[PDB]
Amino acid sequence: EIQFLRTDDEVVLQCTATIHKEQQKLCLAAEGFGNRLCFLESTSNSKNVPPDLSICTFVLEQSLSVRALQEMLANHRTLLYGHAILLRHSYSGMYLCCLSTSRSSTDKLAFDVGLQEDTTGEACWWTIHPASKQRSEGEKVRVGDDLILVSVSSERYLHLSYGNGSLHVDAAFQQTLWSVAPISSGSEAAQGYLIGGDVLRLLHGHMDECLTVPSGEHGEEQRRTVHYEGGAVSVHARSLWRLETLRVAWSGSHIRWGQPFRLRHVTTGKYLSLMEDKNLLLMDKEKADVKSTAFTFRSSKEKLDVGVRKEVDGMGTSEIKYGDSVCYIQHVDTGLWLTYQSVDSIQRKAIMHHEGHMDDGISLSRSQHEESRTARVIRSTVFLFNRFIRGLDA
Amino acid sequence: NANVVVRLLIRRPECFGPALRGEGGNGLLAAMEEAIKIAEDPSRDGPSPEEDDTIHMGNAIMTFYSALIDLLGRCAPEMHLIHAGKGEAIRIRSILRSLIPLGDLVGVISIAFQMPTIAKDGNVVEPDMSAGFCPDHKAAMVLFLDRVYGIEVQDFLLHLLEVGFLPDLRAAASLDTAALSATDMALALNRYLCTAVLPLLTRCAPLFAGTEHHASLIDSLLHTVYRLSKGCSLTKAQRDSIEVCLLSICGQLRPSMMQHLLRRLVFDVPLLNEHAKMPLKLLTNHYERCWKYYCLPGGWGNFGAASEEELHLSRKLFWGIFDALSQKKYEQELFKLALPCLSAVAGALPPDYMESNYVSMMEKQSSMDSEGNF
Repeated sequence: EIQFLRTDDEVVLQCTATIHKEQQKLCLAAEGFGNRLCFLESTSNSKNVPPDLSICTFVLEQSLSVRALQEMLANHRTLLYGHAILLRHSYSGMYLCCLSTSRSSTDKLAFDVGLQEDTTGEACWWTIHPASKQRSEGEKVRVGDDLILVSVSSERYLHLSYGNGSLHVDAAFQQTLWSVAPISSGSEAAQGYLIGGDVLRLLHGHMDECLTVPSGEHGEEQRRTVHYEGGAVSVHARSLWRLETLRVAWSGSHIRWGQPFRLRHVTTGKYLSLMEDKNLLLMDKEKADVKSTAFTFRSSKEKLDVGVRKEVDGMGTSEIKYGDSVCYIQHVDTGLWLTYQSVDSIQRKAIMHHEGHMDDGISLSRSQHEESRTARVIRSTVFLFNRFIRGLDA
Repeated sequence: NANVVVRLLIRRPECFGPALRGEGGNGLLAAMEEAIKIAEDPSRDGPSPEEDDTIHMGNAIMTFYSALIDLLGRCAPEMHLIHAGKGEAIRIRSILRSLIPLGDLVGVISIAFQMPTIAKDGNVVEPDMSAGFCPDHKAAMVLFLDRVYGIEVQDFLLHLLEVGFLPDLRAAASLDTAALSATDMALALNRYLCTAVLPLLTRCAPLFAGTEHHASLIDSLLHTVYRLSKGCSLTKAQRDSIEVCLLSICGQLRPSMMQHLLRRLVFDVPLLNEHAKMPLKLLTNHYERCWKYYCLPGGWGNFGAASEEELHLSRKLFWGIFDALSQKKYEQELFKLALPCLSAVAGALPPDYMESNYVSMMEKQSSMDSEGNF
């Protein structure tokens, strides 16, 4: 069976660009605050570098007909070819559009592509067209077919700028091939169950303490350490963690026991990892490798692994439950078990040990969208203001 | 058809040529200038191992760009659709505006033709037009400017006039000499003017209302247009177009604007040749419209009152026209046209007006003469 693209489904617009005669896979992305201009952040090197899919994720709210849109501007749906669609960016809540204001380098004719708040306007809407010759106007939309989108406002395709030294997305009359990958489907999602891309808090064995980094002393070296604290640290943004999966497509699917995933601290933008001294250390995005940054949730502490099982394409079983279920974190490479140091604001340290202890049970708690978005905004603001201060100091 | 053509050309864009192609294009004006330079260059223009002998590459490039601009301007939607507010027409016009910058059009209009000149032996050396810049190329740009961008603001109207149109009118006036009148330059430039420029100013005549601070430019425009009208080689349609444009502009012009033109008309009309019909009618319309300005001592509040120098000019006009009509042999056309002019001037002139013994002495035949006009 071929799944049909479904309204209110999360999907990343994903295109390939060839460099050194080598193919690079890219998802269209944008940052909500400060930079409405869109950019391409790469997913090919998932191993060495974690791709930030939180910004590439897009939501297909409405898929109306072109002439339906015509008289609408004058005054759960199944997507079809040749039908105008409106995309809402998952993180920012804004809508992808052509800006009509262009940097105009090389091509004075083309416009730029970016986010805008307002729903009204022909700029937000984009017309679907079948890139493949087999598909035709009015045909069912495939789950994973190559696709080309044309801006309603200026009839310019969502185009990739090869000529620029850095790959740029812009509205142009030169076509560009885009592939749609279903990140997640909202309707089939089950409440209270862990799903990919969710921001969660790792509560330890006492019910109350949560895994966290030290409070900001303006020192990143101090922040890099990882430990358990109980109290207001839970309600603060420091305790928040994001579970990002290795899979680029269907990353928003339900999480499975023993499924390799990466843990990212949203406030610091750093990925949990295992060092050679067996101690957890947050690293930078570029330096965080898959072997260093990868963990699994296991219900049972038994040494024997679940086994090799292939990735399915769908939401899957509601296998991990928030609060009720108990999950043990185990490093995929070494097999070590995340355990409490048990010795001397509790400020009790977290270390990776192969035997572990009995009180390694950890319960997951969902974080509200407001809290997650606020933490992301805090990280972006800290980065930008630190850049400003460094520039002023220079 | 316009929508289909513009969609296809904008879909597949290399039809526009290298300048408008969109990869480091030097631009439309820069392409015009570079093609002019190529046309001047002998090696680049020809094969170097007329049209059959050598297709001039510069003229070919310029003709291609002019044809493209003309096609786009004709593909531009009509004004009535925009006034109705049709989104499709608005989008097409916006697309064409994005395609063609305004500054490039203004610069191409600013480009000036090469000039026929009298040689030492006395003959006229006429530049080969099939190998050079021609007024039809600028006519295409004027058509695009009118249909796509439009002329709705007095500032842009005056700036466009001063930069591009007035030099061409002065060039036509210069060619109005008897020796150079039969040259291909005079005929082609007159065709371009009377076909594109003068009708555009006629349609944009109401914009000439508030030009108090630009008085010199409009006076120069009136003088150039009147000299072109006095030009001999003009056809009936060209003469009619020039007459309509001049009447339309002088109708909206402020009464104190036209004083040098009034002096010129005062000198020219009493001869009462066939050329005097349009000046006579223009005087009739001006005096009929501005009779309030002259006769009433208060005059128009916004437009002031007469300085009495124009009053002396008007009285001399009235007496000269009366004497010339009295001694002139009767024919219905000139008499019927002259009667309203005499009546209007008599009505405009205050009956109590005291002709000053001390008028501005030594009226100068320098700016004013029949022999070369200067």
